[PDB]
Amino acid sequence: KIKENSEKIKVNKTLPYLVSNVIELLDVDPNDQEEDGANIDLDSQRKGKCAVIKTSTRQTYFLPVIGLVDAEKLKPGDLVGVNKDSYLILETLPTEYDSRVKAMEVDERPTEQYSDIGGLDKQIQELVEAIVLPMNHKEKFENLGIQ
Amino acid sequence: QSTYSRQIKQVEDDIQQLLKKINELTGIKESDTGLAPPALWDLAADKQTLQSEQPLQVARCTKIINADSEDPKYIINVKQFAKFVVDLSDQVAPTDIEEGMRVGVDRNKYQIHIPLPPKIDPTVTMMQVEEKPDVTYSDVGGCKEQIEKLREVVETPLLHPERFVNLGIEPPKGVLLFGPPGTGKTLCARAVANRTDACFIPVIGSELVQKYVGEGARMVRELFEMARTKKACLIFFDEIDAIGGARFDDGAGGDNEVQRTMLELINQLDGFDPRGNIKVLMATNRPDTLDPALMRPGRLDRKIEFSLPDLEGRTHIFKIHARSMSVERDIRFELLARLCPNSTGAEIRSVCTEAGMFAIRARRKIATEKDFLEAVNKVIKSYAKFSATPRYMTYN
Amino acid sequence: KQYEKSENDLKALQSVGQIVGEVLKQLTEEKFIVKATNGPRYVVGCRRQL
Repeated sequence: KIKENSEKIKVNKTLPYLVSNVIELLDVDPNDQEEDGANIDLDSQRKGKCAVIKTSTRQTYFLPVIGLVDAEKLKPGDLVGVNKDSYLILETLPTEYDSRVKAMEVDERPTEQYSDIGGLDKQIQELVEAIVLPMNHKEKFENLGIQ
Repeated sequence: QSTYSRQIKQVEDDIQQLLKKINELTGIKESDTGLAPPALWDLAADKQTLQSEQPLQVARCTKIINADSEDPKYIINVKQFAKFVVDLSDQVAPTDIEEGMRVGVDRNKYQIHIPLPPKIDPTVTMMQVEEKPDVTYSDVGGCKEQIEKLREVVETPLLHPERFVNLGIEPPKGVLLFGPPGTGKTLCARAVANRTDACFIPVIGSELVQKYVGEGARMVRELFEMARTKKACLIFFDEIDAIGGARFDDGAGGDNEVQRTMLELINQLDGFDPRGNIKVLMATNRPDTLDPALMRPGRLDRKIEFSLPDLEGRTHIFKIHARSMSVERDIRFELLARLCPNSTGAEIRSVCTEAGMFAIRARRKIATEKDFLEAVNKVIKSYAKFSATPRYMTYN
Repeated sequence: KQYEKSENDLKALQSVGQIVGEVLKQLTEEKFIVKATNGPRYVVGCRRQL
C-alpha cells in the first residue's frame, strides 16, 4: 500500500536527482497546516514537516519534507537530496568537505627517532614538549592546569 | 605521358565532386567515420550507446557517502563547481569510485559507469611538451665540464637506484641551473635527459599560470604528483620567472598570482615526505628572486652555475660545433672563441653560425679564412655589448 | 512513516513541486505580481480561501 500511493512520487524519485541545502528548517504539525477563512473557510496551507530549500543551481524550490527524516534533524549547512523530475526530498545526507580538503587529511610521516636526528638537543625538548605531549601525555598537562 | 599529365590537373576537381562519398567512407566532413578503428570497436561501442553512459559529464568525487532511497550514491562536485548526489550504474562496484578521485556521472541520469582517469586536467601545459628533444649533440660542445657535473646528480639514480641503496647514500633531489639567457640551462638538461633515457616532460611555467589566482596552482600540484608516481621520471622546469619570481607586495600591485604557483612548486619537490628518487631540475632566469625554502639541501643539494660557460667550455663549443660543419682546418677554432668577449654560450655558437653561413653562401665543401674573419670581428664589437650578460650579471 | 512521506509528497506533485517566490509588488490582493527566486516574474492569482 505504501509503495502504491508512493508510486506517482516514485517515478520522479529515481534518477536524475540533484542535491540542495536547507535555507530553513520548519517544524510545525506532521500533516496539514492551518485553515484560512473567507469563501470556503478551509485549508490552503496543507504543509506537514517542510523545508524551504535553495538548490545549488541558483533556483529556490518549496517542498513538504519526508516523514521518514523530518525537518527537525535538518539544519542549515546540511546536504539533502532533491529530485529534478519533481522537487521532493530524495534523501537526507550529512555535511561533508570539498575534494581538496580530502587531500589535506592524514598521510603520516615516518620516524627519524630523537637520537638518530643529529644534534640540536635543547630543541628536541622544545618541540616534543610543545607539540606531542599535550595530545598524547595529556594527563600531565591537566595536572599542571595550563591550557 | 601526355595522357598522364592531363590527370594531374584533373584529380583536384575529381576529389572535390566525389567529396560527399569520400567523407562518409574515409572520414572528416559529412558523416565522420574512419572505417578502420571505429569498425573494430563497434561491438563494444553498442553497450555504451544503449546506456546513459553518454553523457558521462566531467566531475571529481568529494566524498563517497552512501545513503538510502537508491543505496549506492556518491557526493560529487563537477569541474564547473556545483555538487550533485548521484547513483551507481551496475558495471562497477562502489570500491572503484574513491574519495578525492576523478569520476564520470551522466547529465541525464546522474550515475557512474566508469571512473574518469585522475589528474590530467591541464591541457595548456601539454601544449609545449615534446618528449626527448635536442637540436643536435654537436652544438653543445659535446662533453664539457658543465655536462659531466650535471650527470652525477641527474642520470645516475634514474638509471640505477640499486647502486644508491647498496652504498647507502641518500638519493639527491634538486639541481638549480642559473645564468642570464643563452648560457644553455635548457640545452644541457636536454642532453642528459636523452642519455639517461628516462621519460622526459619539460614544461614552461607560463602555461601553468592561466586564468586567475589558484587555477594555475591546481595545475602545478596535479602535474607534479603525477610525475612523482611515475617511476624514473625526469622533469626539466624550463625558464621560471613565471612561477619563480620575487615574493612581495607593496599594496599597489602584488606578485601574488606568481607566488601562489611558485610556492606550490617548491613545496612539492621533496615534500613533507622523506623524498622520492624522481628528479627535479629548475632553470631560473635570476639568482636574485629565490626565497630560502627552494635553497634548502634535499630540495637543492648542490647549486650548479651554467652562467657564462667556463674557460674550457668556450673552446669545446667551437671545436665540437666545427667538427660537424664543413669548415677550413687551417684556422684554430679556439682562437675565434678566445676572441669572443665574456662569452655566453649562445654567443660562441653565433660565430660558428655566421661563419658557416658565408661558407654555405658560396656553396663550398669547406669554408675559407675570409668567412671566419668577418664573422669574428663582427661578433667581438657588436654582439657582446648587445648580449644578455652585461645588464643581467651586475644585477645578479 | 513511509506511508507519511507519500502523502506529504503527494501535495507537491500536484504543482510539480512548489516554487518559492515573493511578492514583487502588490497591484491588488487577489492578483499579485510575483518575482521568482528560481528566476522569471509572473502575474499570479490567490485562493478564494487564503
